[PDB]
Amino acid sequence: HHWGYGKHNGPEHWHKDFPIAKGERQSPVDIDTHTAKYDPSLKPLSVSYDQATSLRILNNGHAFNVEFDDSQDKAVLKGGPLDGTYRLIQFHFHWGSLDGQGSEHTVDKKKYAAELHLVHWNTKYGDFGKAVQQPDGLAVLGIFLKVGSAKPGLQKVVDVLDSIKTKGKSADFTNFDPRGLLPESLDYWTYPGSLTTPPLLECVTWIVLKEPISVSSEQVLKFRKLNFNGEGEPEELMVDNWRPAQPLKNRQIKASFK
Ligand SMILES: O=C(Cc1nnn[nH]1)Nc1ccccc1
Ligand SMILES: [Zn+2]
Repeated sequence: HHWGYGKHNGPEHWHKDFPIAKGERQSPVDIDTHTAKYDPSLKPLSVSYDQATSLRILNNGHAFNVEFDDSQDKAVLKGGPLDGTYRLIQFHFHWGSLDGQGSEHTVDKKKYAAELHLVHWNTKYGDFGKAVQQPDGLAVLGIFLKVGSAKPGLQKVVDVLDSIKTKGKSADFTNFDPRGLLPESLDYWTYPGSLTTPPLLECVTWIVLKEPISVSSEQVLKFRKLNFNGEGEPEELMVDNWRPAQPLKNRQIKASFK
């Protein structure tokens, strides 16, 4: 009886195994655009993905992760609200059964069709496992997806999903350039939060881009053909793998833009 996104094991149940689910800095949250304050002291974000080395794509039963070589400072996030250097370890998405839901963060209660998370860890803690134990251990860059025009840089991802249909399957996924997943603008909102899956650790500086990327209906349809289940088990389509908005509590969302 492991955690997931079904009626019997979904987000409303997670607190039983992970009591931090009811903590003071849980993610995601609704971004109230009229309450978020422009902070003129934030910096431009520095996304340095020229030297990124993707390795593999894995269906973990919750989502699919595109994994990077994080054994040196190749693909790093710096600047914005961050102090020091955060190394890209993986990206993944959360998405819906239909285009009216799927994102984890919301914007004035609007849900996007999906949300991309590029997960990075603070190199001052030496490894990812040590970083998740610290309040400034991770930086997650979140990007909303809307359905419209195709995203050319997403198609290599879409076209490998047939090969990782079920839980525990992986495929070689070298030479993928994550720069092709970014919008034009790096304007962002930031706040202190958590991982949005168990273990829900309160170790993330969230950086959520204002500008969504457009993907095609055909692209997201292929996401929705993945399976939560393992090979040969009853089919459970991998859809609605998002945690809803959590209480903001004693937190301020800051905007990089006026
Ligand atoms: O990547 C996620 C999902 C997520 N968290 N925050 N946004 N997405 N979780 C996770 C990563 C490493 C180890 C344990 C859990
Ligand atoms: Zn995520």
